[PDB]
Amino acid sequence: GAMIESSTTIQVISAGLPRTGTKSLKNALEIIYHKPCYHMFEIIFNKQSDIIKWQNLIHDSHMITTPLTTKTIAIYDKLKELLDGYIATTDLPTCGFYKDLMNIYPNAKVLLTIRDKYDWLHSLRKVVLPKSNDPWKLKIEEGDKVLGLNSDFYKLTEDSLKFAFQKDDLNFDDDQVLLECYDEYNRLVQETVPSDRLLVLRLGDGWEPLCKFLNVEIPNGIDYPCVNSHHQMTQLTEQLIKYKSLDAIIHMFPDLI
Ligand SMILES: Nc1ncnc2c1ncn2[C@@H]1O[C@H](COP(=O)(O)O)[C@@H](OP(=O)(O)O)[C@H]1O
Ligand SMILES: CCN(CC)CCNc1ccc(CO)c2sc3ccccc3c(=O)c12
Repeated sequence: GAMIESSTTIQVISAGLPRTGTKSLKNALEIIYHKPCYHMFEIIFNKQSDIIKWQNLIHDSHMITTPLTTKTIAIYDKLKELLDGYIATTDLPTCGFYKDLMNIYPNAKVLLTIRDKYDWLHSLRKVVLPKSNDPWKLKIEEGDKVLGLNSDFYKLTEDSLKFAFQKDDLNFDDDQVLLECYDEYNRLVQETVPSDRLLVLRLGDGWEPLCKFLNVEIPNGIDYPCVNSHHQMTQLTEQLIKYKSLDAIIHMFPDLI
């Protein structure tokens, strides 16, 4: 196809929860658009200084009104500022703001990444939210310290998930609670977003439906990304602990990071 000059603004809002292929999707959008896509990894590796800013936004987000009041404009401006220079959003903490992002970026299209709820839960427990008594939790915390992630990071991740599920009293150790929130969250996205503006991507769907939805060619000779498996994250955590730095090992994780 012909090459056209794309605007550096949010063009794709992905409402999918972590462990549904968000990092692969982030990489896929960057291959298409040649500009950055937001993700929790963007905070971890490039934008740790914005942790407090995401926290402040969540703190004020209860004051959002779905016309537009004056308090919502202030919140919307901080969201737009946080995303300046990016062409898409995926993952926490952005995903729970999908409805507000649709208002801020009226010409952006919306994606929902989904998968089997039990596969999701098991992936979540291995990587990002182990049960409190799971010994692997202590390894995650040790690797996090190597990356410079402290208590404010843990607050932001939890608070952003509570915001996405619209539930402050969240028993993170309760599998049935989490599964119920996952199903209700995905149902609400599909009920909320007009179907002309939504594409639901199940894990493994690949380039095709995404590229058709976005009116772009499939990137020639590039396989759709497959990164961030729970096995690969376990290796990343163990390698961070072993070497005590990211830069000692980053060349071993060329696409994940
Ligand atoms: N192209 C692809 N095909 C199949 N699964 C994929 C994929 N890209 C990512 N995944 C899976 O999506 C999960 C990562 O999601 P996220 O990046 O949102 O955390 C991992 O699940 P598992 O932990 O079950 O392996 C990973 O294996
Ligand atoms: C050594 C491993 N370290 C660094 C890589 C894990 C860093 N942690 C996270 C990474 C990515 C994501 C979402 O992509 C989440 S989401 C979430 C949601 C609720 C609670 C915690 C988390 C969470 O801790 C996390």
